[PDB]
Amino acid sequence: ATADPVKDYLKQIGKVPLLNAEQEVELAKRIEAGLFAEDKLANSDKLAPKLKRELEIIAEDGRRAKNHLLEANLRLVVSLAKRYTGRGMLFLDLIQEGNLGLIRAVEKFDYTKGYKFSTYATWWIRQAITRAMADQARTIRIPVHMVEVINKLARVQRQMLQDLGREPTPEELAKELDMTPEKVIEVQKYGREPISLHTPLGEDGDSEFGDLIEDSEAVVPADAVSFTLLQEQLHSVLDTLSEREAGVVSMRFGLTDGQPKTLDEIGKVYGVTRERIRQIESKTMSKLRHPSRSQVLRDYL
Amino acid sequence: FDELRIGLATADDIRQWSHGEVKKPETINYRTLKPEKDGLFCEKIFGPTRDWECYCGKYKRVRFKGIICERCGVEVTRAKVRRERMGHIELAAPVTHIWYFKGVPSRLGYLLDLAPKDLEKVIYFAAYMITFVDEERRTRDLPSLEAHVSVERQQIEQRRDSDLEARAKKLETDLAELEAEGAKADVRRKVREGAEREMKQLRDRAQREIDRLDEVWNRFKNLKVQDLEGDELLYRELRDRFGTYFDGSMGAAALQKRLESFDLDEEAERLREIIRTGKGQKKTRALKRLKVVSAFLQTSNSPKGMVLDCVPVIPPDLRPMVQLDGGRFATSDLNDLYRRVINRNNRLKRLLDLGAPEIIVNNEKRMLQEAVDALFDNGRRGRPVTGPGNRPLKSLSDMLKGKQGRFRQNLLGKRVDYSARSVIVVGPQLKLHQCGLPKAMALELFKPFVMKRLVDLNHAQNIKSAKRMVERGRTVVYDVLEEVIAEHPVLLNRAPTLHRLGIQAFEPQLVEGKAIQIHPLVCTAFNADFDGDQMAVHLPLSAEAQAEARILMLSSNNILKPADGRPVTMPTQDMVLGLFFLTTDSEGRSPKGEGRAFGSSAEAIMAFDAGDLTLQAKIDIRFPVGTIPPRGFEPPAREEGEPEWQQGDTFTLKTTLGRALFNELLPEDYPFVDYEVGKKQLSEIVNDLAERYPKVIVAATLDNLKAAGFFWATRSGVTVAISDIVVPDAKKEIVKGYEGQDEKVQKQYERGLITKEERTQELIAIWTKATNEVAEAMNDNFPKTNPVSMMVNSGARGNMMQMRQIAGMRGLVSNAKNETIPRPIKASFREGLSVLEYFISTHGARKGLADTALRTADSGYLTRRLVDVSQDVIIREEDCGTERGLKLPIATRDADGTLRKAEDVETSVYARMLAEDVVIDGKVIAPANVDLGDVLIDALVAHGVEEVKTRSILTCESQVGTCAMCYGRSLATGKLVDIGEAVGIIAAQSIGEPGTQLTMRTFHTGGVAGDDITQGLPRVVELFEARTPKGVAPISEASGRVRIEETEKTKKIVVTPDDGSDETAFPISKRARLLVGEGDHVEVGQKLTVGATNPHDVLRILGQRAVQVHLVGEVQKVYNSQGVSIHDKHIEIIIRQMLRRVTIIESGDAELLPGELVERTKFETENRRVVQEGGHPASGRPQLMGITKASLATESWLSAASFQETTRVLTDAAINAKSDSLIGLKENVIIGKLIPAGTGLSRYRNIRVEPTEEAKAAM
Ligand SMILES: [Mg+2]
Ligand SMILES: [Zn+2]
Ligand SMILES: [Zn+2]
Repeated sequence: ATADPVKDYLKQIGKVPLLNAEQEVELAKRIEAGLFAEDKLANSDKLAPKLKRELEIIAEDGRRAKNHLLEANLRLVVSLAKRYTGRGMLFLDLIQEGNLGLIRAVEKFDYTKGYKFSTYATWWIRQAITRAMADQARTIRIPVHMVEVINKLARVQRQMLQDLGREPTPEELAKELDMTPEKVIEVQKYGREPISLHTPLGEDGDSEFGDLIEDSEAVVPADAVSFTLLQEQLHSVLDTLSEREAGVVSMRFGLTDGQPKTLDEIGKVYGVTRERIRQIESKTMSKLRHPSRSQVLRDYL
Repeated sequence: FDELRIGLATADDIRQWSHGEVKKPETINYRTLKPEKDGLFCEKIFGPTRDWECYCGKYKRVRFKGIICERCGVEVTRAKVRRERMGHIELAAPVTHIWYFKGVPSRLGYLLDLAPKDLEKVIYFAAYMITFVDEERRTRDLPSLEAHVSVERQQIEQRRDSDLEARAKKLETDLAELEAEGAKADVRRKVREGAEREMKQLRDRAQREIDRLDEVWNRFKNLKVQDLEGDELLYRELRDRFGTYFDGSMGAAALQKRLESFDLDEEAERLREIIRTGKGQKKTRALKRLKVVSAFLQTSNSPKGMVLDCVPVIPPDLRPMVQLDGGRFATSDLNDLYRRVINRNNRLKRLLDLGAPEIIVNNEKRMLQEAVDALFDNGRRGRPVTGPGNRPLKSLSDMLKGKQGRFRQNLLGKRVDYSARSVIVVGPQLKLHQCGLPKAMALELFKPFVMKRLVDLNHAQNIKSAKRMVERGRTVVYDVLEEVIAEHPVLLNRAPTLHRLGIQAFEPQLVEGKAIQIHPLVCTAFNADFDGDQMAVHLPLSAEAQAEARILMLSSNNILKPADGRPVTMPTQDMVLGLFFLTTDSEGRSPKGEGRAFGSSAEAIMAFDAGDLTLQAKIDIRFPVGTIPPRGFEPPAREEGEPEWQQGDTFTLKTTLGRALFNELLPEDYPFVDYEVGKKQLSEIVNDLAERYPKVIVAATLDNLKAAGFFWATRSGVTVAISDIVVPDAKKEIVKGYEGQDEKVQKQYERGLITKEERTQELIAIWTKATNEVAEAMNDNFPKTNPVSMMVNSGARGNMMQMRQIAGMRGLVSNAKNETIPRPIKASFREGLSVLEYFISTHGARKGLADTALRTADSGYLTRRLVDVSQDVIIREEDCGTERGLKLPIATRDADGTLRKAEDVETSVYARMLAEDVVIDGKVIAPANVDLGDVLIDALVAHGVEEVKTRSILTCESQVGTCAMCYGRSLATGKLVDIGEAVGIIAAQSIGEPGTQLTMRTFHTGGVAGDDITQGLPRVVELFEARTPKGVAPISEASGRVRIEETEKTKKIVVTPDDGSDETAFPISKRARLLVGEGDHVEVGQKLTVGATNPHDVLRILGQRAVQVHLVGEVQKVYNSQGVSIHDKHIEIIIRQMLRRVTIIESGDAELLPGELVERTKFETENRRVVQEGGHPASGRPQLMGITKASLATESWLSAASFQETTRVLTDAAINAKSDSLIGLKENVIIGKLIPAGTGLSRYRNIRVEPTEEAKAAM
C-alpha cells in the first residue's frame, strides 16, 4: 500500500510453510489426485451425482494444493530471479516471469523421479527468465538465438580479455569461434543499447539532446520552389517547341499524365510507323540536346 | 477556434480516436529497420513511414493514393500523417488515473467518501473492498441467520461439555492408575501438571475458536458500502462462511464497480443538507466535496473516466526513434513506458488465460497499475522508474510542465526563421532610424528577396542560378542587395528585453566588418553597452509586419519611456559632457576676450578660431531676425522710445559663444536657452521638444545634439591622469586626529571600563562621522576644471559616492552576514589599499555580486507573475459615461503664507485626466477631460487649490475593459492612449523593469531579528502577493479605550471600543517596540505597533479606496527610495486587477456556494437576477488576493495552464468540463491567432480600402 512494492510483495509472500520431503511428495500426490479427478470429470459419461461432487471436491483440493505449492515456491523463484537482475529489466518483472516459468515447471512434474523440486524447477526458472530477458528487455526486439549467440560472444570476449590482458582483434575472436569476421562485426553492431532522447547536455537545463537532431523527411522550401519552377520552365520549353513535337514528347515520358507510353502504344491514335515515330522522337531529344536549350535546364539538373 | 473544450475522455472516446490495438511491445526490426506489424510504431495503425509506400514493399507509386494494401493493410498516404494518428492499448484489468487519485484533495475531491490512504490501500492491491451489499435482503432474514448462529453456539457448547466430561474421565483414570501403579513417589503430581497444561491449552483454543466466531459475527453485523478489509484471511473466511450476501472485489475494479452504481445527485442533496446545519471542519469537508461533486451534476461528462480501461498512445513522430551516425539509436522515454505497460498487460492477459493463484494475479495487476501510473506521472509516487540508472524517465506530464514543458518552451516562445545575431558597435554616423548590418548578415537574412530581384534584373536565368550566385557571393549580388534592403525595416532586440523598448525597428544599412552598427542615441534604451553585448536582428516579413515596424516600432518614435514619461533616447555618457563643456560658465578657466561685442555668431566663431576668445566668455553677441529670445529676456527687452517688439526682431544678449552654438543646434523656433545645460536641463529640453514638435523634427534635433556633443566632447578637455584625481590635503590631519582619539578609546577599553559592544557602536559612529567629514572636505577641495568633477557634476557618468571612495577614504565597509568592522578603510583607491583592507573590501564585493544575481532572478520572476496577473486588460472604449474619480492631492506641505505643490506630482497627478471642472471664483480654471501638464498644474496651485479629482483607472467602470479617457494619456506617445493599446503588459513591464535597479539590502539588523521589515524587492513582491508582512502592525477595529496587559509569559494589549461595541484583543510578543498609550485615546486610523500593516484587515475595516491608497503608497515609497520613477497608474492597473474577487457569505438565497472565490461582475449579475426573482441578495466582502492566486483563478484555463500549477488546473478543467472563451492574449499566442490588442481588434481589421474617384480619374 506504500512505496517500494518489492517490500510489499516480499511481505505478501508471508510465512508460507516450507516443505520437507514427505510434505511435498504428499502435496504432489494430492496434485495428481485433483488432476486425474478433474480429468475424469471432463469425460462426458454419466455417473452418479454424488461421485461427480466427490470428484469436484478432489479437483478443488488439487487446485488448493497447486496454489499452496506456488506460495511455497515463490521463495526459490525470488532467490533465483535476483541472480539475473539489473540488466535492463525490472526486478519484480523478473520475479513475475520466473513465476510463469515455475507454473510451467510444476505442471510438467511427475513423482517417479524421487528428486527435490529445486533441481527440476531451476532449469525452467532460468530458461523462462533468460527467454523473457531476450524477448522484452531491449527496446528493439532480438530473437532468443541471436541473444544467446551475442552474449556467448560477449562472455568469450571477456574471457579473452582476462586471459591475455589486451583487446583482441575481431579476426582472432572470429577464428576461435569459427564464424566469419564480418558476421562478428554484424552481431556486435546489432548488440547495442539505444540512448534516451532526453539526456541533459550539461550545466544548462533547458537545452536538451532532443532539440539538436534534424530530420531528413522535413521539406526544404528551396527544394519545393525549385521543383515548381522546374515544372513551369519545362512547360514553357514544351510550348517553345512545335505543337506536334510537344504532343509526341508529352506521351513518350507520359509528362501530361502519371504513365509513360511506348512507341507502339501511340501508333494507333496518331497512326505512324515505329520507324517514323522513333525518328521524330530522337530528333526531339537531339533538338533539346542542343546547347541553346540547355542553360535553362543544365542548372536544373 | 471560437471555443476550445476539455473534459474526461471515456473509453468510447479513446476507441474513437484510436485506429487499432498496439498488441505487441516491440518497435522496429533489428536488421531491416522496418516498423513492425500490429506492434509499436505500426504502419498499419499509425500510417506509413515513407511517402505513399506500404509495409510489404508494394504500391510504391503515387497514382493510386488513398487505397488500402491487401497484403499488409497500410494506407498509402503522406508520411506526416504519423504526426496525427493514434491508437490505443486494451488493458485486461482496469486501472486508475494518477491525475485525479493521488493529487491535491481539492481535485481528488472525496467523490467517494474515502480517505486517500484508504484509496492507496484499495487500488494498489493491499486491502479488499466491499462494492455492493444486499442490505434489505440481509435485514429481511435476520431471525433465520440469528437462529442458525444460535444453533452453532448451542452445538459448540454441547461439544465443549462432552469434551470436558471426557477429559475429566481421562484425568481421573490416569490419576487413579498412576496412584495405584506406584511407579514413582510423586509421578501423580507430574501427570496432573501435564493434564492441567493440556486443560489450559485446550481451553485456550476453545476460547480462541469462540473469539473468531464472535469477531466474524460482529464484523458481518456492521458491514456496509465503502468498507475495507486489510486482512485477506478475514475476507476469505467471510466469503467461505457467508455467501451471496455482500459483493466485493479487489483493486481499481472495485472503484469501477462502485462508480457505475454510484448515486451522486442524492449525494449532493444530503451533502447540501449537511452544509445547511453543522459546525467545525465538517463544514470545510462538505464544502470541498460539494464543490467537486456538483461539477459532475451540471456538466454532461460521466465520472466513469476517473478509472480507465484503455490507454491511448502518442503518434510515433512525437515519440520518435531516430537513426544517428554510427548506427546508434535514440528513442523517447514514452516508447519505453509504453513498452513496459504493454509487456505487463500481455503478461496479465496470459495469467488470466490459465488458472493462476490470486497473489500472482494481484501482483501482476498492481505492477500494471503502477506502470500506467508511471506512464502518466513518473515520479509522482515513490521512487520513479529510473531506467539507465542516472535520471528518471520523463512521462507525458513531465513534458507538459515547467521550463521544459510545451506551454513554456515551445508555445509562448519559439525559435524563428529570418533571424540573425552578432556583436554590436557604436556608429555616430547613423541617423536615429538607421542600423548597420554586415554584408554576410544582410545576405543571409534577405537571401530570397535577393534571388527574386536577381531574376527580375535577369543577372541569373532562373532561381537555381540565383541561389548559386548567392552562395558563391559575387559583387553583383551585393549591389542588388544594397538595392533591396532599403525601405525594409528590421527588428533589433537584446536578450534581457526588460521593457517595451527592447525591440526597436531600424532601417538597415550595409557596412563592412562583422558587427551590427547601432546609433549611440538609442543604446541606453536597450541597456546595451558595447562590451560584447550581442543583439539579435529579426526581419519583419509580410506587408503587415514591416508596416507595424515602420509605424509603431521605429526608433524615431520611441523617445519617451512608458515607465514615467521621461525621455530615454537622450543618453548621458559622452554627449552630455560635451554639451556641459560647451555651455558651462567660465569659472576656474581663464576667459579670454571677456566682455566684447560681436556682430553675429559668425564673427564670434572667426574670433574663436583666431584664438583671442575662449569658448565660454560673457560677450554681447547680436542675433539675426527670427531668433526667439529667451523666456526670461522677453519682458527685459532692449528699452525703446517708440513702441517696438523683440519677439521677431534682432537683439543683443549677454551670453557666451558656446550657448550661441547650442541654440544653433536646437531649432530656430525654440527659445534661446541661456543656462548651464548639464544633464537634467538637457532632459527637460528633450522632453519639451518631444512635447511640442513633430517626431521627425525631434529626431533631427537629437541627432544634431549627438553630433555636436561628440564633437565638443573630443575637445572638452576631459582626461584621467592620476594628477586629475586629487586627494584632500586635510584628510591626513583629519585621520590623524580621529585615530588619536581612537587610540585614547582603545587604552580606555583596555582597562575594562567599557564593553566591547558599546566600544564597537561608538567607534563605527565616530568613523561614520569621520568619513562624512572627509567627504565634505573632498567636496570643498576639487575645482571645477578637473575632468572627474566635470564628468560627475554634469550628470554624465558617476555618483558622488564613487568619487568619495576614489579620492577620500573608502569609509565603512561591511563584514560577512551583514555587520560592520570597527576599523574602516582609511586608504583611498588613488593612494591604494593595503592587504587586509582589500580583503575586507572583497567581503562586500562578492556579496554584492551574488546579491545582484539573485536580485535579477527574482525580478524576472516578479515580472512574469505581474505579466500574467495584469494581462488581458486593454483599452476598449473611447470614453465612459462616468464622472467619479479619485481625490488625489495636489498641494501639500504648504508653509506659513504660501502654498506648495506636492513633491511627487510628476508621477501621480501628471498624465491623468480631470473627472470634472474645477472652480474657485465661479469660473473654470481647467476644463474637464484634458491632460494635466506643467502649466495647468502650476496655474491650479497658483490659484489656491489643495486637492484635485483625477479620473483614474480604479474608478473606471465600463461594459468591457477600461476606456482611454479614464486611463489617462499614454506615457509612451505623449498623447491620449489609443483604443486597443495593451496597457496591462506595459504596466507589468514598467513595474518589473527597475527590479534589477533596486539594488537594496538591509545593511544592519541592529543585533535583533524581526525588528526590521522587508526592504527592496522582497518588500515589493510581499506587497503584490498580498501576504502578511514579517512585521505585523495590528489596527484597532473601532475607537475606544486601549490599555496594556504585561503578562510575564507573553505580552498582551486590550482595546475596549465605546458605544457598547464588543472588546477586541490583539496579541503582541515581548519584543522591544510598542508605541501606543495605555488608557489613551485610539481610533481606526493609527497602528498599535509601528510596522507594516497587514493590508487584508486594512481592506476589511477601512474600505477599498483606503487599501488602494495604502498599496499604491507603499510600493511607490519602496520605488522612490532608490530613484526609479514609476507612474502610479501602472500600479493602479495591477491593484484593480488585484481586488476584483469578492468573497461571499450566507448565500442561502443566491443558490451558489458561500465562502469561495466569486468574480465581482458575476456576483453583481447574480444579485440582479436574484432581486429580479424577489429573493434577498447574498452578502459579500472584497478579498485582497495575491498576484499568483488571482492568476491561477481565471476564466481561461489556457492562461492558467501556461502558469506555474499546470497539472492542478488541467485536472480542474477536466473535472469541471470548462471550455475557455478565447478573449485573452496567452490563449491567442498559443493558438497562433491574432492577439486582441492593438491592430488585432475587430474595429481595425474590418476596414475596406478603395481609391477616390478623382484619384483614378487622374490616372
Ligand atoms: Mg554588457
Ligand atoms: Zn503492402
Ligand atoms: Zn472609464
